[PDB]
Amino acid sequence: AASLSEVKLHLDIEGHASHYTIPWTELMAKVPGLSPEALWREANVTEDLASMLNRYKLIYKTSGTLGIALAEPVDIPAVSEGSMQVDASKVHPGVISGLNSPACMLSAPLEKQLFYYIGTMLPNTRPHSYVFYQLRCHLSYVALSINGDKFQYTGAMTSKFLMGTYKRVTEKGDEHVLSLVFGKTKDLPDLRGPFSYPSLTSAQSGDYSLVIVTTFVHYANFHNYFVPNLKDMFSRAVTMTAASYARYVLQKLVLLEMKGGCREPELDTETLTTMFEVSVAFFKVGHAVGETGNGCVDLRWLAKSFFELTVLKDIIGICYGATVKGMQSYGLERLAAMLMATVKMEELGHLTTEKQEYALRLATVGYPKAGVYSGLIGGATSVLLSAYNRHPLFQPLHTVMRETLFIGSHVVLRELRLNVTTQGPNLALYQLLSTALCSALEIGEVLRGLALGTESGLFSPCYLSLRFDLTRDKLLSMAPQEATLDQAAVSNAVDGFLGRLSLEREDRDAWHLPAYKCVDRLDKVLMIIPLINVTFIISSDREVRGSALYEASTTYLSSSLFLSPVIMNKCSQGAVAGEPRQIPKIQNFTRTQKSCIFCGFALLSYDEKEGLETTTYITSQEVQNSILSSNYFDFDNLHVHYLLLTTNGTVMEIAGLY
Amino acid sequence: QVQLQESGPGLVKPSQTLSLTCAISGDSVSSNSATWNWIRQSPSRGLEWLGRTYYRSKWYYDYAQSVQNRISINPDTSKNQFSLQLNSVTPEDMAVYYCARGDFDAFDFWGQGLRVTVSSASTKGPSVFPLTAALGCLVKDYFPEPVTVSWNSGALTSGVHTFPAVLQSSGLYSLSSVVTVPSSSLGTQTYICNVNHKPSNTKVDKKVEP
Amino acid sequence: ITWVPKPNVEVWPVDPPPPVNFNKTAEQEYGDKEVKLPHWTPTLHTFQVPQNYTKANCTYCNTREYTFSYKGCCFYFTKKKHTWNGCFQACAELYPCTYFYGPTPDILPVVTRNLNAIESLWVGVYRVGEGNWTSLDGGTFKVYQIFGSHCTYVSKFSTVPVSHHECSFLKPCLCVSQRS
Amino acid sequence: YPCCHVTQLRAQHLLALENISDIYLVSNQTCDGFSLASLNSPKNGSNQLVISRCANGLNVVSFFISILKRSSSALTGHLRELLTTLETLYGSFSVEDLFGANLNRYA
Amino acid sequence: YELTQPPSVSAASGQTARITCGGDNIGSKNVQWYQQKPAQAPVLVIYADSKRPSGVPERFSGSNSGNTATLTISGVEAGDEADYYCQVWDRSSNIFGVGTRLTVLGQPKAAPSVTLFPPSSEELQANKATLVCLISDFYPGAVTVAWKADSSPVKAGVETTTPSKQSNNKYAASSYLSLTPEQWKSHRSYSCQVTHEGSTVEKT
Ligand SMILES: *[C@@H]1O[C@H](CO)[C@@H](O[C@@H]2O[C@H](CO)[C@@H](O[C@@H]3O[C@H](CO)[C@@H](O)[C@H](O)[C@@H]3O)[C@H](O)[C@H]2NC(C)=O)[C@H](O)[C@H]1NC(C)=O
Ligand SMILES: *[C@@H]1O[C@H](CO)[C@@H](O)[C@H](O)[C@H]1NC(C)=O
Ligand SMILES: *[C@@H]1O[C@H](CO)[C@@H](O)[C@H](O)[C@H]1NC(C)=O
Ligand SMILES: *[C@@H]1O[C@H](CO)[C@@H](O)[C@H](O)[C@H]1NC(C)=O
Ligand SMILES: *[C@@H]1O[C@H](CO)[C@@H](O)[C@H](O)[C@H]1NC(C)=O
Ligand SMILES: *[C@@H]1O[C@H](CO)[C@@H](O)[C@H](O)[C@H]1NC(C)=O
Repeated sequence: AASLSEVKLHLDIEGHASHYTIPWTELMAKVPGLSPEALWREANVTEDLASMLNRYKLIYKTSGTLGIALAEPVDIPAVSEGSMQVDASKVHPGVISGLNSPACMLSAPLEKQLFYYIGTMLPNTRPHSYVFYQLRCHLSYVALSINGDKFQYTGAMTSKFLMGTYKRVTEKGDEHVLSLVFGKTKDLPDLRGPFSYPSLTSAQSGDYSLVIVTTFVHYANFHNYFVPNLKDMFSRAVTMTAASYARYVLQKLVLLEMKGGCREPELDTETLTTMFEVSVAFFKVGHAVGETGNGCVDLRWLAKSFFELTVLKDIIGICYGATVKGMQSYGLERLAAMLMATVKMEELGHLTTEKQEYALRLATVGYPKAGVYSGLIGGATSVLLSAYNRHPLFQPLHTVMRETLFIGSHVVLRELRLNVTTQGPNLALYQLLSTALCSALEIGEVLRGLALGTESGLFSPCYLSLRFDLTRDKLLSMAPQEATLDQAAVSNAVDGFLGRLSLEREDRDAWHLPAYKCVDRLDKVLMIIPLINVTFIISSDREVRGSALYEASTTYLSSSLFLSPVIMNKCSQGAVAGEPRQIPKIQNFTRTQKSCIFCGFALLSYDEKEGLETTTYITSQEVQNSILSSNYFDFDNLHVHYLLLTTNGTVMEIAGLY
Repeated sequence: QVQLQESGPGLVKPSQTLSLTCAISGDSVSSNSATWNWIRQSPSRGLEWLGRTYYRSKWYYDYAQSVQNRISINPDTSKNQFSLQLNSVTPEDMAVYYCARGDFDAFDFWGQGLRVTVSSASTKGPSVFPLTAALGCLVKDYFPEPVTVSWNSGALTSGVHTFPAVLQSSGLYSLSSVVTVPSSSLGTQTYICNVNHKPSNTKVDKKVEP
Repeated sequence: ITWVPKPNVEVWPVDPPPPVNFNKTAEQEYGDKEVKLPHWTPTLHTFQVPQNYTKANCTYCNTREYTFSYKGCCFYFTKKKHTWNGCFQACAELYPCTYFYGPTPDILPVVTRNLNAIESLWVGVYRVGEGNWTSLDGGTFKVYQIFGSHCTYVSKFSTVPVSHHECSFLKPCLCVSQRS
Repeated sequence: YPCCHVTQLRAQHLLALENISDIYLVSNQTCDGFSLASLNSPKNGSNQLVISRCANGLNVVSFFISILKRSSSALTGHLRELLTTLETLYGSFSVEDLFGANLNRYA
Repeated sequence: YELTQPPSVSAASGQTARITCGGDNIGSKNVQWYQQKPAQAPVLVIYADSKRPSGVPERFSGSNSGNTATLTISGVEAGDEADYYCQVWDRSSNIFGVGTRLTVLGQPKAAPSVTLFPPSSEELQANKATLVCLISDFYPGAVTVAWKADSSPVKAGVETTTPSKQSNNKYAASSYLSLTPEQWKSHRSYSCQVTHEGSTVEKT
């Protein structure tokens, strides 16, 4: 190929001297990617010392290296005794059936699939040309471009190190560029010329390091808008578990969405730091897999980590329009979908919380795209149904339940974002049960989490509910009155809550509902209750194409409560005119109903001045018993009335129980 | 030279409509950087700005609260003037009306201003009579004030003093005006006292012969 | 009146999942393993003075619908958010004899007083070439410039006009009408 | 022997690894400035005198460190010992030590 | 909105005079000062707090701050005796001042000049008789008038006017004694009397 042979290096280290004969022949045949002449060209061997010094004097050198002492987490577990060793390439149709089956995916094939793509990581783009030797290797990249392609971030990762390159193009055309390299000190990319990492490492642990590569001028320009907490970032990276880091980034990105960073991406420290941390999360997963060292990774760890990675992928694609090449193993996807065939979605909630979470994670990793297996929604709804049956009625959601349901929500959200779907009924079940779980107490807990930047704000059933009554004022009434929390943060949380529930855009709102095309004034709608055989629409205006028009006994409330039933989701030709019907008050009733008479009905409590308070879907006799034998019915309060919505389509009013 | 003068009927019956017009000169009614304002002054209401009009892209009219439903201010580009109409006038509307130029904030250059009175009473003709040394001319019993007095059509100005009228119990007004001539110059030249009362279309010249 | 007991609620049945292709080539499951890292080329757009829109020689003040007045100027906040450049138009079409303003000659502390603690406001001080920051009223301006761009905004806490990074963002606009 | 000075401005003076047989790198104190590359053409029949080119020691050492790193699978103990010795030599670098020096100390 | 200005202000001739005008945030607005001399149309004397229209003495100056706006006349000569009004524009309303009457102290107590006019020939030819008393060129402008038919007083049928400022910043007034011509030949001669600042001046 190239007429190159051996060479001898002579040196006089100690008093005596010695030589070393490095044969470029045979060594080129042992390492196929080696091109010694290319690196010789890269190295300005004939560089005058002055020009070297100029190169050094142009690259930013750190103002001290923070020597922190951080500890690696316990991420990848040990192989459970009796684990089925799965080669990702040789995935047999019957490897191991059952969610309870111990199974582990072999490290090397998985790495060969995650980092299957090859390409040039370190480019010939100043300043990297000055500092680094160009490297072509198996990579994975996350890349985004915002503000009219003027700001661009490209984070490229191996199984060893990670380089995030930022670039801003000025209006005139000046290009400022700044790169951050995270990875184990030993595994850090090969350096060139006079440059040494010590002078460039911003932070360093016992084994890891964070390096900043840019020119002084570029550094200044960036510093005007980008002052990151290098200590905090480095610490979180080294210490946090892969899943935990990914979830941290997800929360950050959801908070940026609420503040409007998706529509109008602002160039602030938080936004850019989050950009880098995305790449860090993906890298962390890859790094751990690689470090195993020709071992095994339990399918549970792979499920949790890659579920978080999938969620991050879609969120950055919708927000910033980003691309993730790599970090996707067809073996894992296949194995997950296979195990999905071994469970019954309709009864997924009838399993343990652990297995529920495992299966839902496997569903997201195995069927990432919407359109393949649409019955996954069933499984999600199953979990939700089960959760509703065991959840303290109206009370806020517990951390554990919130996590389980958040894991299962993504399937529902993906199919809701589509224009056509097949599991509409089940989707409406999910949304109905979310309206039920959406209580003032829950809203409060979510607003608290949003204001305090905690996990409670990430997901709430309210987010995917059919409640369109929540307005800024209503939210301020249901807001945490704890004085500890700054009310300014509470106000921003209220605004963000409305942002997540914005019928405007936010495809995850109204679309696939079958009675959505029976409303003409979709701004005056308050709640849609999709029951079996019926779709009730509660609104403030009387203009709704329905089978009937009920008016509730409201007392000088501007938002006069109008209930319109749509039987068999059939838009009745012609809006109901004349006078709305009065709600039949039923006072003949008993609390000790031995049979589930209400099973499949809905109970709605409303204040004739404040609005709709509570919604309850009688799913089981247990729920009926709970509602009847509790403090739910306080007929003493003459302002709060209780309405019963039936599958036949009749709205009654529970007002007495003999 | 920016100037502008008011005109119109000075007497208005109760209820009724009040009409006035101000003619300007030295500037354009369609000016891009001005506004034309009607402002009245009365002891009962102080100095109250009635209204204003101007022309930019379209013709805009601004009115005050005290006469929102009763006032109209319409311009006229041909004669370079602008009018003022106030319907359903009351005794509270009895005042001296001025027109002025302005710029939303300040009112630069004012009109002479004409006195509008309301009392339903009819116009009465003024009865004129004649009389170092001084010689004058008296005017008794006239209702619609004011009345202008001159000597030789303004040829003589120094040594002249016109007194302000006075209202009798009956409601009619009276006023006198005197000039000063030396006692040695008693039978020299001739002095003609000109009297002009507009609201009755009266103009009479009384020669003072001692 | 008759009350028949309905059964418990359950999930609607779902079809089983399709089988998963093992015969996939892997080479076609992914793509060609050779990848090039993405590169973007942004279309530079030079900014010149609009000329079509400029300082009006007329005087006006919609006394009933102005946001705030001061000395000899009336100030309006556009209700609809607009682009920075397009606001040159958005001020002229709002009210007669209204135009995009640069705040410091009037002293902007009053403007910043009439804002919320999060809402921004496009202001009308710019720089056509690489010269001084100026407005339609003219003169020079002290500006807290941190980006290359030509546009500027103000916030509740702003002390001086601040240069923005993307002039395409939607924000309300400060427009003025003269009284001189 | 006394050290050399690096000059690349020479046009049409081509340099290729194919025709480089011996690379002499200077050590500490010997030249201080680390001008540590005497590249010598193959000497299988060309008498004596100057056939050598002076070149930058730090760039040459970085190139060799990088190629030995990129071939850790093929490296056999002897070349690994070479890698460690050359890494210590590169660790003996001092870029600050050339800031105050006036350079061209061999012309 | 509430323009509060002192009802009256006084100053000696030559000393600087100050007229104030208060209101909520009047310093945020453009204050205008108009001068109205007695029996004249208002004339803008100060605009935009400090700006002066063409042809206004430099002694006139203006300031505006917070809740107080001051119009200072440094010269205080003749013709400055007038009513001074402040004017502002709060939203859709032009608020004028109540009025500040300026008094120029220092002027000497000029003696009054009185003259009398008997019933004219054409006036006596009809059934009317009017005696005109013309008082002029006197300061302070405060006089009380009384008629004497013949040492004996009368308090019926007499019309007096208000003292009215003259061109030379003096004052004048006109009394009218109306009666029938038959009541002229009754008494010997009628006498007008005017008390000015205590003193009394009569004519017949
Ligand atoms: C490898 O060889 C040399 C050593 O670094 C590099 O040539 C050097 O290039 C710089 C940049 O163009 C030259 O600086 C120039 O100096 C002239 C003075 O006439 C000035 O007009 C330019 O604006 C610029 O500042 C420098 O002189 C030159 N050094 C030499 C010839 O010894 C070459 O670029 C290196 N190549 C790579 C790929 O790194
Ligand atoms: C719901 O509708 C179906 C028709 O699809 C009907 O057969 C069934 O009886 C209805 N269920 C109830 C509980 O009314
Ligand atoms: C501004 O340019 C447009 C070009 O489409 C033109 O139609 C318009 O008339 C211009 N503006 C004015 C005030 O003429
Ligand atoms: C900018 O303003 C300064 C004065 O502040 C002046 O000296 C200079 O010439 C101006 N430059 C341009 C390009 O207008
Ligand atoms: C290298 O040497 C060979 C043989 O001496 C010669 O043919 C070739 O031209 C040389 N190459 C260069 C780049 O000088
Ligand atoms: C080489 O020289 C440097 C600079 O004086 C010194 O720090 C280092 O210890 C020396 N090492 C050896 C092996 O001589």
